[PDB]
Amino acid sequence: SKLAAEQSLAQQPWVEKYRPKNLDEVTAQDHAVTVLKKTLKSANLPHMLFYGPPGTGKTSTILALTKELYGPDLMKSRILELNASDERGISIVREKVKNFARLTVSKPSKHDLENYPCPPYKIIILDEADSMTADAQSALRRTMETYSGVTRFCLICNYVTRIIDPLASRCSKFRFKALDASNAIDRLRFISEQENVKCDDGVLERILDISAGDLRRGITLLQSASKGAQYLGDGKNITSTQVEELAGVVPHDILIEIVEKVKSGDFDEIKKYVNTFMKSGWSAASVVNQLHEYYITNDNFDTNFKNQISWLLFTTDSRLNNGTNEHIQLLNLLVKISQL
Amino acid sequence: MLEAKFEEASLFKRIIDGFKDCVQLVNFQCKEDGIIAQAVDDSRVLLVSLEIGVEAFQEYRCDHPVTLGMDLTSLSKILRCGNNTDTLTLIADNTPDSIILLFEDTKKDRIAEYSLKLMDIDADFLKIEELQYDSTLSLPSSEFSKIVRDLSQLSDSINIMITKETIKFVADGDIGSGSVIIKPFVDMEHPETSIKLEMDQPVDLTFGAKYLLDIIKGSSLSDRVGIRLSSEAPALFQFDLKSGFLQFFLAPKF
Amino acid sequence: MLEAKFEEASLFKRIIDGFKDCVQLVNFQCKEDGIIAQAVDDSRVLLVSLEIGVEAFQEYRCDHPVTLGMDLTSLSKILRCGNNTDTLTLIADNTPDSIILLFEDTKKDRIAEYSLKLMDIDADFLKIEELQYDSTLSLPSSEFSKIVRDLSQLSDSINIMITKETIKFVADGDIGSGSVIIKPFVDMEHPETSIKLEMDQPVDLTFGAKYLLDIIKGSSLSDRVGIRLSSEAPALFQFDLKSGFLQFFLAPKFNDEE
Amino acid sequence: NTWASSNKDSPISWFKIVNQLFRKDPHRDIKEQFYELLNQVELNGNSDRILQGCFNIFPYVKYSDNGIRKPANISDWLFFHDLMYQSMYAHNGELLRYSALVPLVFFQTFGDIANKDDIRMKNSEYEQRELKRANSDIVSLIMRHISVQSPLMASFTDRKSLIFEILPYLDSMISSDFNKIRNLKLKQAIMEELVQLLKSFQLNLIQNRSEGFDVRGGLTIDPPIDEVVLLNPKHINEVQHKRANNLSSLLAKIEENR
Amino acid sequence: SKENLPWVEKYRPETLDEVYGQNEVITTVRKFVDEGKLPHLLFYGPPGTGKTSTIVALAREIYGKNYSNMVLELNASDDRGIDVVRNQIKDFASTRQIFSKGFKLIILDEADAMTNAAQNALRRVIERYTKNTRFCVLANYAHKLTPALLSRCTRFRFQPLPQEAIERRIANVLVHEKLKLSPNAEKALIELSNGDMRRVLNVLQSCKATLDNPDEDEISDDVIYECCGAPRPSDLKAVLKSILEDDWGTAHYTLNKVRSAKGLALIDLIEGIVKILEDYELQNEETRVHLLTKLADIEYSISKGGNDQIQGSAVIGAIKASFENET
Amino acid sequence: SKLSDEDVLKRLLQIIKLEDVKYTNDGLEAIIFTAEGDMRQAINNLQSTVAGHGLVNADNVFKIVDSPHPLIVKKMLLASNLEDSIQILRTDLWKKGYSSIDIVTTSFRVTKNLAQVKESVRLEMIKEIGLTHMRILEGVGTYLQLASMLAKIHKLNNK
Amino acid sequence: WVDKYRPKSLNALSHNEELTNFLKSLSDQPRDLPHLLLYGPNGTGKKTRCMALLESIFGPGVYRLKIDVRQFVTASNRKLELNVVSSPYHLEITPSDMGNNDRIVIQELLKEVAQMEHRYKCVIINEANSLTKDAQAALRRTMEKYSKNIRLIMVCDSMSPIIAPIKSRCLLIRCPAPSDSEISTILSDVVTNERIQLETKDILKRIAQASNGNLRVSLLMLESMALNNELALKSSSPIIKPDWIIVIHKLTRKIVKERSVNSLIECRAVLYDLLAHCIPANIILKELTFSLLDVETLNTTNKSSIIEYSSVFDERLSLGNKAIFHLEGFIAKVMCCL
DNA sequence: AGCAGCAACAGAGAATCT
Ligand SMILES: Nc1ncnc2c1ncn2[C@@H]1O[C@H](COP(=O)(O)OP(=O)(O)OP(O)(O)=S)[C@@H](O)[C@H]1O
Ligand SMILES: Nc1ncnc2c1ncn2[C@@H]1O[C@H](COP(=O)(O)OP(=O)(O)OP(O)(O)=S)[C@@H](O)[C@H]1O
Ligand SMILES: Nc1ncnc2c1ncn2[C@@H]1O[C@H](COP(=O)(O)OP(=O)(O)O)[C@@H](O)[C@H]1O
Ligand SMILES: [Mg+2]
Ligand SMILES: [Mg+2]
Repeated sequence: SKLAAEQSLAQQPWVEKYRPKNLDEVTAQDHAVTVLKKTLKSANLPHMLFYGPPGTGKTSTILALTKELYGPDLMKSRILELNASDERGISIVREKVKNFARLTVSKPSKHDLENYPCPPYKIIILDEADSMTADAQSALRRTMETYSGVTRFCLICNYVTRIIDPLASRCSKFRFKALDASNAIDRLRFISEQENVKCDDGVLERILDISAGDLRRGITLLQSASKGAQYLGDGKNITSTQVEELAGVVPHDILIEIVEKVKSGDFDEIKKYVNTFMKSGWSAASVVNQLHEYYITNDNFDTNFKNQISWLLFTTDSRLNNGTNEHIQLLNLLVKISQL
Repeated sequence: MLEAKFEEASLFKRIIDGFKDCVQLVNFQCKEDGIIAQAVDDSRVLLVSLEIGVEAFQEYRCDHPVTLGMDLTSLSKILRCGNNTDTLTLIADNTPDSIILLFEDTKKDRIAEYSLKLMDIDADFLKIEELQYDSTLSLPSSEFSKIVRDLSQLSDSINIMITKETIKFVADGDIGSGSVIIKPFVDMEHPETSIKLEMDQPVDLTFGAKYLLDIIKGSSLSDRVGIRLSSEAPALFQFDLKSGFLQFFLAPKF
Repeated sequence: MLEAKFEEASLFKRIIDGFKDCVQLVNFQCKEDGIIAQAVDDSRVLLVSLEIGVEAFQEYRCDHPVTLGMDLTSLSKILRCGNNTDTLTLIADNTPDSIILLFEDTKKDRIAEYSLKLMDIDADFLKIEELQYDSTLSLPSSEFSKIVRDLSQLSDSINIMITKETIKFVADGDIGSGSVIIKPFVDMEHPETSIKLEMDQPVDLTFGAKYLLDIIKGSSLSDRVGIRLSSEAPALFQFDLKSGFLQFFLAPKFNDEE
Repeated sequence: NTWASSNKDSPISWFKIVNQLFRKDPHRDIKEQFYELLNQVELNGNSDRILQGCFNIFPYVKYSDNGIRKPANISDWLFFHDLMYQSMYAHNGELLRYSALVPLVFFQTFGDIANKDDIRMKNSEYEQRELKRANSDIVSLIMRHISVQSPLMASFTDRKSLIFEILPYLDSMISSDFNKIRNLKLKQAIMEELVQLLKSFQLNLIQNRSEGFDVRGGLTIDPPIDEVVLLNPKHINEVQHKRANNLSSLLAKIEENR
Repeated sequence: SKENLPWVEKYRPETLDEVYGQNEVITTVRKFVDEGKLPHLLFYGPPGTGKTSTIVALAREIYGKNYSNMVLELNASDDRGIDVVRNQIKDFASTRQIFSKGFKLIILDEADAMTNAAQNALRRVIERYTKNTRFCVLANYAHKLTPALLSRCTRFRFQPLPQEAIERRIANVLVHEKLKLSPNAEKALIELSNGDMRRVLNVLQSCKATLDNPDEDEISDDVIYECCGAPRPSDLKAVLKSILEDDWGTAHYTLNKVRSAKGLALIDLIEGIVKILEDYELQNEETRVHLLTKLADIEYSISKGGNDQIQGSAVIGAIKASFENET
Repeated sequence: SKLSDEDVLKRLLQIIKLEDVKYTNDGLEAIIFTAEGDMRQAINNLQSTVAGHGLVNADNVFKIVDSPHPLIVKKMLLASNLEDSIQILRTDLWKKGYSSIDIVTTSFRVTKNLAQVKESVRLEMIKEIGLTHMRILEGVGTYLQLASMLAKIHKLNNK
Repeated sequence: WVDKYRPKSLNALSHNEELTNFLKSLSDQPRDLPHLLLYGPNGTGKKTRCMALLESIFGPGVYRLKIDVRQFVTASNRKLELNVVSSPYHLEITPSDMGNNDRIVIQELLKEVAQMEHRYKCVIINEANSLTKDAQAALRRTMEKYSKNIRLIMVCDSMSPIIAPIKSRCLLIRCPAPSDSEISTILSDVVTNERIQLETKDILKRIAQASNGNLRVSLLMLESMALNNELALKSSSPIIKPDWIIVIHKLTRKIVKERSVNSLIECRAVLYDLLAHCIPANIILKELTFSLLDVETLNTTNKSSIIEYSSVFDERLSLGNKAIFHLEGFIAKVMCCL
């Protein structure tokens, strides 16, 4: 029963092993969980719309809230979870969602009311609402407007612009903030201590620095570093270099070579060095980000050069965000910034 | 709580057959003097109203009224397990999320039990029945069904006209026109075939054939049908049960 | 060669009604001790297996086994000419390209004869039946059909659970849940209505309702149905014939497996 | 000569609109001509077919040429149309109003008084789409064959790598002139390796005997790799003559091995 | 009980006197209903302006407490096709009421999602049955309605809620709830609303939940800004000043520390800087052209994701290069 | 064809004579202006104004029946300076509750049907009005996108 | 041949020793293994390394696999036909074998495999770049809901089209192309095992210099030129180039030689003939641009404009579906530039 | 690469007649 769950969690990757089960495990998204804890004692949970960067804990927060609300018994009877792996057209929204909303709430047991608040409403959550078409979204308007007495709607998305304006107005907007080093160092250190991850001083803070506001990727990188340090068995501590090696970060010397080729060099030398660099597998997004950090941070370039480098890096990132060829985009970016 | 046992599951199945198709949601309410149920179609031209007194049941217990709404389609889907001769017991607590239908054969043998999910419907029972109607008539329901089935083919509207000692059903459409004229008469050879008519005022109303077709289903519950018409309100077609009745109120076409 | 004459074309028509819909290709084989036939559906969760002994026929002659495969749909299309009371003779040479169905009325009058094109199917008859099953039960087939028809409306999965002296069928889906509980009992007033149960081990298996619905068709061949369940193999639903039987082996759902 | 009733009730064949989009009348205001053409494109509702017509016609049209930039500006519109057409399947068709503007850019850019003759047109795209489908189906069948035989090759073969790298080399190996090899042992070893490669890719040598009275039934590879690899019509004829002698030698070796 | 509904649903207006903001249309509709001549209405407006509440209160005032039976209310949640029209709407219009005597009301809420064939079939239902029933079409976009259907109804445009009406509703809510609100906090709340009562009610409930107290204290600007995650005008103007005057590295550091100290979003800062720079009296419009173009491009890129640091540097560089033409 | 000003004016005068309504010349002019050759819409607006205020005056007609939507959009697009167009878009359209989709779509119609400017500049303005539409259909519909569209249209008109 | 000499375990790898050690570290504890995404240049050997890692997570029977078929129904009864590579320990799906119906196959098949279930069954998604955004969104939650029964190993050549949620939901492993020295050492073992005659060893190095890190292309070209030299490579053996590369080179020669509309027609014809023979348009554009930059007749001003137009039209092609509509536009823009 | 609206065909169930 519970022991099987404990063992399955212990044999699970750290992303799912340390998933927040209660509203207190949320480390940084405090403004939302404060309201969620206050409404736990009341019974006026409004329709909610979670939006923010990926890996901020929206799904974990709503799961912990539904748990703390309904208990592990009513967790499976008063919840309608619809993900992006299911059909969510107009037909589905009109039939299934509306039939579940029109239905009455299931009767709680005697053990439920003694430990959990058991609100008189159920919860219908729609994860990854970006893939929902606007007509199927507008179909949900009156469905969530008239049956609010018996069901509550929780939308979850990454881009709040993909959801129509009426739905965004009907739901309370909860913006999840990026999890940088400051507001996630406590959670990362807790995960490291619970797994006996022996690292150096500036490793964890560096990991989140590579994560760029993503605790899931940071936990995955920490698990990979711990596995790589346990395989060696040397008993030493994990270093920031070993972490940034497996995180896809280009070494500093290879980036300085690119800066030298951009500063001094013609089209042919730059093209040859780019062709050689693309042989070693590096993500073009990470290279663009590192070049942006170096160029904007270095206090040795003119402001007129800085405006142009910022606009060129922005254009290159916007083009790379569409599935383009990394080699062509990187070469074009380096050539354009070399003419400056 | 709800605790109503029908001697034969068949009675309940025929009653629900009456709500079937023409309405989607039904609101039931059990109480000390029996069970009532109301359902209104989407266009709001038809109201189906049921009343089953305590005596229609083999066992009925109610110390606390319960109101429950449900999807009829879901109900009928489940309403073909009665074997007709099976015993049927409707069961529900005072604050139900479901309605339990329990079919059992005489012997302990086979027990089919269902737990139907309920819908929340704002309780708002209508009381549109009139004290007096312009005209009142009853006739065999199979005869009424034939009359409706005849005329239906000709038009989407069937007119009912009443004058002293004369009842006339008329349809007129594309292929032509038709009419069925019946006269009041007492048959002593068996009065269940008689045709009674009490007219206080001549009436002439038109109804949508699609609705009259839904209404004729009540023939399966009673030998006779009562029709009450008025120029001031929806018409009433009524099918009596032993301790109870199934009523259809239909708004005339403007 | 194949030479099998059924007294009443009706028996063969009901047998084929059993393969109907749930399978497309059937592999028949006639031999010295009778006729057998096997058909497996595309998803391979259902096997339909037939056995008709020599005594089920009015005339049967076989000096050389013949295996023949055919499209079930084509066969049923032709299987409504039997008048039920007509006599039916299945005929085929030792290396057939077709199967001949010959329906004749008592008198020389109407003779309907068909020549059905055969399909080539790699002969590979399965022998998946078990020595012992966890539990065995039989009950009137019309009762089993009702039980299946009830529950089917509620879900695409119907669970069969067996414990000492208790058989329980359960379905649970969107609109709610349902269950039919039956108990073993001997009716001397007519034992064809009794419900027998021999349990060596409690069982609890789930089947896809669409398949159980295909299986209930066997009611038309026998008054009773035998159900044998095991946690180690496909379940067996069997409908006995006079000298023979129609068997349906159905693989339990793993969690999602018909 | 019947056309009066057509002018009375029928619109402008999309072909007639395409030829009108490349024509400028010197005697009418360019704005009036533009609004007349806009109304004709909107009334037709088939902006896509008109644009595909414009795309096939523009290379053959006479247009005062400075550096063929006009074509560069029109590639950006055409790309705008393709994005708009993709969005029509994702979004409610409000964007359909802008579809009529893209054909009118051809009138602005390429409309000339020189274009007095009607250029007839065809549908290369439907033929290219059907050919791309047929080639994709052949490639999908080869990829399935590799998955069944080569347990590991299938993990390293993408559809693109198979078309551009593997199949052209495989065909060059089969089409190689074995008549230049004087060493019989080396010829036999290469033929044994080629038989192993034909087996790994499941390439069957079929004798096409569809030859009317002419005494050389050509050997063909099934699936026909030739239709996917051989883009150049000159190389097709050279390769076909070389392959015919190689395939007969390979068939004889496959039969020897069988 | 009504204490379980959210504040957006709990405070839904039930009478026409509780619908604030709309005065010219509310008075005209009241006069239409009192004098009797109520034509086919077309309530066009943005979400959260009070069209559905207005028509519900109107039907309540017309038919009484039995509104839910004498009115046919169809919306996008219900199947609205051409056959649905043909059967349901025509049978409702042709027949009469089963509860009383009087004209009927068909409320086609959110009718901007109806099919063109449905509107083409309904435009002759509105014109044929016009002596015993009326039609009310609610819309957010007037381009999804055919011009034929658009011409048969009297159009009423629901303007966004002004300051006076939204403050009146806020005062009503603060009377109904044991809650106090600061004046500057109220002004900041009105600023982040754009005339949407739903947002105001939602964030008011959320900041009441944020209070963490038995509500013996007040709600200040800090509570609102920390609960809605919206940037403050102080940090907004500080970032704008550091971008316009200070150095590139210093501007980058200022933007980073501002967006990381309160967890602010780059899109909110972009919109705030756009709103602030709209009042700037500038030179030749080339700077405004470049600024608007680059800011809209960066916003459209943010709407699809990417690197937040790269986009922030892009915003800084775009604003700087746009203002470099003003000299 | 469309009904000229004289015919609709004559029909409205006949209706007023048959109904004994108090009116004025400027009120009838505003009614006909907001009708745009639509006799049914003209009679509907007249009846609505009568039942809402009693006197058919231009002030009442304008306060009950907002001015034609396409005309303000045309005046916004035909603006000579960027600040004037921005102020028009802010006050007349955005501050009155007009959705961005209606603004951009009405904008497309106005341009397509424009005749003051040449064909090439009209096509470029239609092209710019399109990107703003694509961005608004993707859910990025805000005031900044319309401002950028107007800026790009002015840059095209800026030679 | 490439297939006759291929490593089957982690100890059989012969390049990127740090990557082999990282894979051994990741396979030391196989049950607490997150999802993996192998990215890098095409032809590096990531599909062999994933199978070698599976050979360490499970028994040697991972390579004994079979090809089955599964049918699917979209809205139409159209039975999307998809073949599946299955093994008693893992299964491989390639959603790049169909059109916009990747989401259906992904969701249904993965849900069936996850509901049926060392303890988990591995899933290899081949060519994850062809996965549409809707299919990736559908897989986003399937990756997290079933993490104790299904582990994904997605093989791709560039994480550019992969969405950020999927990137975060799995570990990222880069596979850098092997150095020319390692390629030469591998070709040496191959030619000593296949009994090839090398007059001078340096030719092998040149093969690497003609493959650009690609081992799959290197071995195939070595074997193709070994058949032309009759199993005896000389000091000046010609380099065997694919046909499409020669067509692209001739196209660039035509481009730099003539810049007109009459030549644009034959350029469109060549593009049609290339696209009709199962050649992707992105690779065509990449090779065309890279070989146009190699033209010594042009200057830096021409090459910069060429690379800018190629990036623009690559974005266009990634946003469009009619590939020739963008290819012809890029060719016309290059003609206008020169 | 939805939906919808459709319309047509096939299958199942119910009723009537022999
Ligand atoms: N605030 C947080 N506190 C603790 N752990 C967190 C937090 N946010 C994310 N995580 C970890 O990251 C895992 C993923 O959480 P999710 O809620 O799925 O992230 P996400 O916001 O849903 O990203 P998506 O699904 O791509 S939008 C959790 O199981 C935790 O292990
Ligand atoms: N004028 C108003 N006065 C008071 N409360 C209002 C007003 N407008 C909106 N509200 C509040 O906002 C809630 C929603 O109003 P609705 O009428 O549903 O919005 P809407 O105008 O119909 O826009 P939609 O539904 O998105 S098209 C109401 O229940 C009220 O609580
Ligand atoms: N460790 C290795 N040592 C030697 N050759 C290898 C090794 N791994 C892969 N190869 C070979 O190098 C080439 C790499 O191409 P391919 O296998 O298609 O790459 P991928 O595995 O990424 O699909 C193939 O010939 C492959 O067999
Ligand atoms: Mg999530
Ligand atoms: Mg509304």
